[PDB]
Amino acid sequence: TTALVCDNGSGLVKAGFAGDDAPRAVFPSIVGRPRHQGVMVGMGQKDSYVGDEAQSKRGILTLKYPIEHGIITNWDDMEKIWHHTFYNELRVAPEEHPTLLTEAPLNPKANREKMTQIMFETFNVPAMYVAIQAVLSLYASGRTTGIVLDSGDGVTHNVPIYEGYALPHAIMRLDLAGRDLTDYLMKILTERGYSFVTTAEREIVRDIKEKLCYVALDFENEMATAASSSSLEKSYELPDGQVITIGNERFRCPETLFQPSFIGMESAGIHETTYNSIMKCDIDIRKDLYANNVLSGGTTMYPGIADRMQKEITALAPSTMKIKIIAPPERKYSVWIGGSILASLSTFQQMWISKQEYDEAGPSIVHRKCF
Amino acid sequence: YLMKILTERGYSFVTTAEREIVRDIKEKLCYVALDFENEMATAASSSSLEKSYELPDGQVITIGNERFRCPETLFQPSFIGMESAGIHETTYNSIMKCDIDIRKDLYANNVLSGGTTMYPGIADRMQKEITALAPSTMKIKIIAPPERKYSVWIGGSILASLSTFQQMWISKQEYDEAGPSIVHRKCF
Amino acid sequence: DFDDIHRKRMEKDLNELQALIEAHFENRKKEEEELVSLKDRIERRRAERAEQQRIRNEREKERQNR
Amino acid sequence: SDKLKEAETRAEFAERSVTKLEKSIDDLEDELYAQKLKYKAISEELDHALNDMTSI
Amino acid sequence: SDKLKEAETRAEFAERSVTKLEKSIDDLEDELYAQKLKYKAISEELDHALNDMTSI
Ligand SMILES: Nc1ncnc2c1ncn2[C@@H]1O[C@H](COP(=O)(O)OP(=O)(O)O)[C@@H](O)[C@H]1O
Ligand SMILES: [Mg+2]
Repeated sequence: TTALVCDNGSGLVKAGFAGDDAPRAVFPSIVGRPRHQGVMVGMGQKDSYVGDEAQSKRGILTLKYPIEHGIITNWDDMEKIWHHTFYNELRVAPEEHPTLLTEAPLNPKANREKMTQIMFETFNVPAMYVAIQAVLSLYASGRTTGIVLDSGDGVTHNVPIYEGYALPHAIMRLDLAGRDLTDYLMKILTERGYSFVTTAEREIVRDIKEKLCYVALDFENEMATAASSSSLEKSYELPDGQVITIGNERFRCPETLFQPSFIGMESAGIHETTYNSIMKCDIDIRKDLYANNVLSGGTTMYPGIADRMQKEITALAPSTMKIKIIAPPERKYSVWIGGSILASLSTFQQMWISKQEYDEAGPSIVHRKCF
Repeated sequence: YLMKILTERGYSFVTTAEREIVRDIKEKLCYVALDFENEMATAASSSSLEKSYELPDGQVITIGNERFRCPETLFQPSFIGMESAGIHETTYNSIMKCDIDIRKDLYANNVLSGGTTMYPGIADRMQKEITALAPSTMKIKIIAPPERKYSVWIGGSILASLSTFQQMWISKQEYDEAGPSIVHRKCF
Repeated sequence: DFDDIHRKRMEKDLNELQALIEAHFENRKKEEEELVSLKDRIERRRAERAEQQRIRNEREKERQNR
Repeated sequence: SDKLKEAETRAEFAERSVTKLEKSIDDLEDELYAQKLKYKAISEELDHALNDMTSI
Repeated sequence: SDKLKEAETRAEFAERSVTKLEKSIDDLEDELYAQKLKYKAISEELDHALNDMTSI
């Protein structure tokens, strides 16, 4: 039979059968209970709208993501999300399909063990396998080397790989991602008068960020230009009218990636953690990693980031090496495409964690040889 | 207020019985003006508005610009000394207190009910006022069914006829156990 | 590896462009000219309705004027 | 007498209202057609652009 | 009685006319607004295309 390539993610759940080009169903991972009282009788009001249904009734819900930073903080809601994904968005019972979840690097063990225990006890799948979210993004590019920066919505991690041999001592995981950029944008919009507070209006700020923000090639020059002319002010129409005008908030929101001091984080930007991740590698594979830098994940879709990052790394790196940044147009679904490719391989067909193996060793089987 | 402004022509109604006559005058003659100042100017020059009405004993009376000044109080409660804003602006305020994502639906489904919303020409004045207040992009629609007066009772009949509602009644044994304060409890 | 990049890239490099051009051409042809012609037709019908309304209003005002 | 006075009065209101409605209808329809024609002119701009793109 | 009958019938006909005109107005309004949103979207995506051209 065919395998189910699910990809929990944090912000958008992407799923679909193995062997295709794009995920079959992509929908936000939010579960929102209603918060008001409700007076109409017999309206058929449910107790929790999940997935894309709660992005249409979000006016009277309190949306809450079940995955904070890669890790899962609310297991009941995550179980609800998985149940919805299997039964309503794909309509395939899990009793007859292997599953291939994905997990960020350096995550707590208990999260992974609970994930496999749920998949084997509640949904009762035949066999499931957990894979690191960066190796798949490297599969999708058709490479076999390269250092991949997978800046998702929950957590940004940077896994270097050479000739198929991952370097476990050079993984640099940073917890700045799309959600923190949304919060920072929502916080700097208040400088013009627009106040978004409700958890429903966070979605509106996210839409503003997606449609308007861009990464500046040079930050100081843009700050000077936006403060003199008015060629940058782009307007946007809220879900009820009252258009708003975003000035130099456009390139200040995604600039947080390269200067995490804006949101008070100490660490260095995504332009310098990649160079540090390279320098921890051996001295003989640094040229190949320099030449095959891969971008993935949703948050790396800002217009103009593949040039800013290249300029920064070229500034840091030695002058002789060639710096090349691979930015495929299908960046958002790169991890899932790689997952489909991996699940479609014949050599991989014996790596699944078969159910009888789980019955013999318990949930701690995932840390064992079947990784 | 109509009984108070009729005195400007000479007709004095005082008795609590004559309040019914003034109510009949209001029902049969008054209408809501689409634009107030233009109507005030027109009624002060021509005489195309003066409609007459026969009292319960003869002595017909002629109502001039009292026709659209009586129901105008709804949109300018300063006429009867009330501070608050008219029914055209308390609806917009009630909408703006709602969340930012359900304002379009409320704009598009504004419903009128009750007896007093039966004045000829109110469903246009209210729409014009709200369109003036609201953002230009939203569509403003005012539902004014012809069975406005009995709308509440028709809805009550529908609600009482539902099967899902059949277990929400406050049964007498429940009242005997908790007293009259049962109404504020779960059985609302 | 790196040999399926050709067979998954070069395909859509031309087929997708040609197919989308075909879709745009057919959609524009189906949509724009038919919409403008239909709007002109509805405008002519609207003018005829306006004439009928004027005639009826005038004749009724002529009779009823007493 | 009361009945027929009422009926004629409300009928006159109906006639004036419906005529106002007809003016409204015509204005809305003509504005719709003008906007749609502007859109189709834009579509033919895009179609000239697509004919250029026939370069591919 | 004769005047009453004729007046009532004229009234009812005009009333039904009123209702049908309102329904037609609503439907044409929905379509015109949908066209308006379509136009705003096409213009906005056009400007995004222009800015994409500016980028590259
Ligand atoms: N076109 C875009 N432009 C800018 N940011 C985007 C765009 N699309 C998605 N994002 C950001 O990326 C996030 C989605 O990232 P995603 O890759 O789905 O995360 P995950 O790894 O959990 O799947 C969204 O929250 C949004 O903030
Ligand atoms: Mg991801």
